[PDB]
Amino acid sequence: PPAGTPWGTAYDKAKAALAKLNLQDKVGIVSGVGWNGGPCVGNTSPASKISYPSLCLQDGPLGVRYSTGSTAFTPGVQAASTWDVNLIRERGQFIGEEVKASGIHVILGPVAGPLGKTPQGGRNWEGFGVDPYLTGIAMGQTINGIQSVGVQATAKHYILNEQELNRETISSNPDDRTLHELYTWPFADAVQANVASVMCSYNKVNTTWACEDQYTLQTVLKDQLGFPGYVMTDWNAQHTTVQSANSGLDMSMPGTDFNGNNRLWGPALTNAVNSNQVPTSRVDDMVTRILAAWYLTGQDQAGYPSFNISRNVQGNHKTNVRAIARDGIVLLKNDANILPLKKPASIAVVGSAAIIGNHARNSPSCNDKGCDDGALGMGWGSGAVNYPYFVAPYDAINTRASSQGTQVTLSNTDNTSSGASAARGKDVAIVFITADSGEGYITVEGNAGDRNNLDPWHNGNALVQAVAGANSNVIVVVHSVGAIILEQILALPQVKAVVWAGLPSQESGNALVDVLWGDVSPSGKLVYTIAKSPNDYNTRIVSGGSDSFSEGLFIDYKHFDDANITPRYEFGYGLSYTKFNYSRLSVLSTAKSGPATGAVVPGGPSDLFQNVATVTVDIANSGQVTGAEVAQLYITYPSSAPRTPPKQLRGFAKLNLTPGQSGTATFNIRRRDLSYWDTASQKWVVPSGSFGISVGASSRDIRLTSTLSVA
Ligand SMILES: *[C@@H]1O[C@H](CO)[C@@H](O[C@@H]2O[C@H](CO)[C@@H](O[C@@H]3O[C@H](CO[C@H]4O[C@H](CO[C@H]5O[C@H](CO)[C@@H](O)[C@H](O)[C@@H]5O)[C@@H](O)[C@H](O[C@H]5O[C@H](CO)[C@@H](O)[C@H](O)[C@@H]5O)[C@@H]4O)[C@@H](O)[C@H](O[C@H]4O[C@H](CO)[C@@H](O)[C@H](O)[C@@H]4O[C@H]4O[C@H](CO)[C@@H](O)[C@H](O)[C@@H]4O)[C@@H]3O)[C@H](O)[C@H]2NC(C)=O)[C@H](O)[C@H]1NC(C)=O
Ligand SMILES: *[C@@H]1O[C@H](CO)[C@@H](O)[C@H](O)[C@H]1NC(C)=O
Ligand SMILES: OC[C@H]1O[C@@H](O)[C@H](O)[C@@H](O)[C@@H]1O
Repeated sequence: PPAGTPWGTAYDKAKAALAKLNLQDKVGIVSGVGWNGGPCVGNTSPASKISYPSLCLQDGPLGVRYSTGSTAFTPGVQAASTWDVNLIRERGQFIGEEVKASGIHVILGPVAGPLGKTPQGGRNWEGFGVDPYLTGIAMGQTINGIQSVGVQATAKHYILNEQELNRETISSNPDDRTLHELYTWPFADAVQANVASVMCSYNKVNTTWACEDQYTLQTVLKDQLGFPGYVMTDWNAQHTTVQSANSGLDMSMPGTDFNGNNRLWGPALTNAVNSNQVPTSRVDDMVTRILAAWYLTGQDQAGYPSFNISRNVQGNHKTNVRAIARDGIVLLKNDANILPLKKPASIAVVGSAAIIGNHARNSPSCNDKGCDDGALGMGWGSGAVNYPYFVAPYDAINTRASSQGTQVTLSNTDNTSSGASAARGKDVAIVFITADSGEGYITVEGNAGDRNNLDPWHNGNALVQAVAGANSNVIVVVHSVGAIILEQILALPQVKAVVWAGLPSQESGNALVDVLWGDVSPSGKLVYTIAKSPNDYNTRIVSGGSDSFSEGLFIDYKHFDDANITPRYEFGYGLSYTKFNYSRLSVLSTAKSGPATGAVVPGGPSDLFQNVATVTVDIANSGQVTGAEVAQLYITYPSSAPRTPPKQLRGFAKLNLTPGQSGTATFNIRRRDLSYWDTASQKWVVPSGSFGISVGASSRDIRLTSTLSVA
């Protein structure tokens, strides 16, 4: 790592601190005390000689876990659905503040793995959607936000943990280009934003456990992407004392298995070094990397608060949760201006997802959010936290509707008769369906982490059907961990509006009325494809020992485009209460063909992240109300290049505009954004020829097109 740069400075302090330490101090730095051995989710032994504390590591990606005075931030997937980097950075900042104040050094997040290739994947919601570019930017933005507050971030999970089923035994075996150009891409962005830490995943990669694999840890992440920080195991994801240490692993978390066995480091590592099974330079390096993180985030300095998880650290962070839950809502359908609602006489609200249930209550049965009872705000597993409060859709609708004279009828179960009765007669009927998933150690309603199917939960399809048979103007509201097939719902001519609310967390109700009554126009867009049929997707949750990743670069919309399948709603699709005009598309480039030539800095060869071209378009609010548009750039590579997905998202801007108001969206093209991983030459290459430039409101709603040349 070069000097003058943040990492370089930290390594100097890290090398200097290493001198004062014995082997006993070193292995205590790298060895977890055990499963629940300390007061945090993770803990290591302190080194008092350098005033290095017992390192406190905690879940997770959306806030402080097991805390009684904490904010439950929206899942990453909601943040990405805003398409708003400012809200994304803020979210990471706000998480970081609560982590410092609660006395935790390392937050175990955010998530780039799984990327999310299979809609049934139980953990995708924790991430940033299916596109490596968007997810990449969001990793960058989030990590800056988190670490600028003085807390350590963890890029997670490295790598290819794209399903929950047999995650601890299944092998992920993609070809080299798929590995570099798709799944690693977002991880580069993380390394480049100077991420403190990287978590290696539970799965195997080409038959080798991820936390024991020389090639992914050493050659690719550490060497090729120039990651100066440290790699920790997922909880009990280490299988060896010796092999893991030599491969590139830096930290054994949490130290033991749940029963307190399989202690492969610590005393065993003290043995291994003595026999020179593990050299000394290797153990020095781990401790270097670990301490350099502690120095990068300035956690040595001043009075870092002590671990107190009952501290009220919320503040006014709910504003970020409000904004993201609200601006992350996608409007899928809206016929005959049914929406926004403008003071109707009566409203029917139908569904168990409409009201407070066990999920929103932090119920003792519903541990780790391991249930889909009542209103839904997130998935389950390690990436869930407790709700400090929860605003149920019904309650927020009730207050607002009542205030303006509207009467409300509630049918708060999923019963079809009650649903239809409540609907019949009323001016509109709003019905609430869900779908849930999570980490694959909790089975909820038969779903062992990953979803069994892509249908609504609790017979949501029948409920919509029942209500539609009793009312002409139906609004369907979905809160979901991922794509749900919507063809049955859409077949009902009575269904006039669908609202893809996503995962809103604690501010569910408010965000929704924000959009429903049109205090804000919806501006969210999809970060994954909603298909007409489950069959149209090209990936499966794999039940055998191996996923060959043979689909390669072609996942979600890249498959849909290439095979010419028409989705119901495409990636980057989203409606608005107003509309927008695109004009004056311009393209400027100085990009040159050939391999990346810069030396390796955090993120890879130095030129890869530097801008080489710029694309411009003017967006004008041609509607009658204020609203934000997410203008998107898609790139088609030249015909000289190998088989590459036809369109590839390479930029996005969001512009908020009053009626008649115009603005310029600017897309900065980094070198990588025109590159592909040439496997033969083992380098990132920009191809020569003519690139296609597609600019529009989605991956499919292209409005203007042009070209970009390479010599
Ligand atoms: C899981 O396993 C898979 C499968 O192994 C992993 O992918 C593999 O990753 C490694 C890197 O670790 C790559 O190795 C590199 O290979 C290139 C050459 O690549 C070409 O040949 C490949 C093998 O071809 C054999 O088989 C064909 C028939 O199929 C026969 O005709 C041949 O005779 C061979 O027997 C072939 O697989 C490649 O095709 C792939 O890529 C092309 C596009 O390039 C696609 O069209 C295909 O679809 C396909 O995916 C390809 O044609 C070597 O050049 C590399 O060695 C160089 O670089 C090293 C590092 O710098 C260095 O040590 C060497 O010295 C060497 O450098 C030499 O060359 C330089 C540049 O030319 C010179 O500058 C220098 O002077 C020197 O002379 C390297 O060995 C594999 O290609 C790759 N395989 C695939 C299929 O992708 C995957 O990573 C694993 N996944 C995990 C762990 O998650
Ligand atoms: C933890 O925080 C609470 C504030 O609610 C305080 O009463 C208590 O003293 C703190 N305990 C420790 C050990 O810091
Ligand atoms: O709770 C600590 C860890 O638990 C594991 O089961 C999960 O896979 C990780 O995402 C999490 O960080």
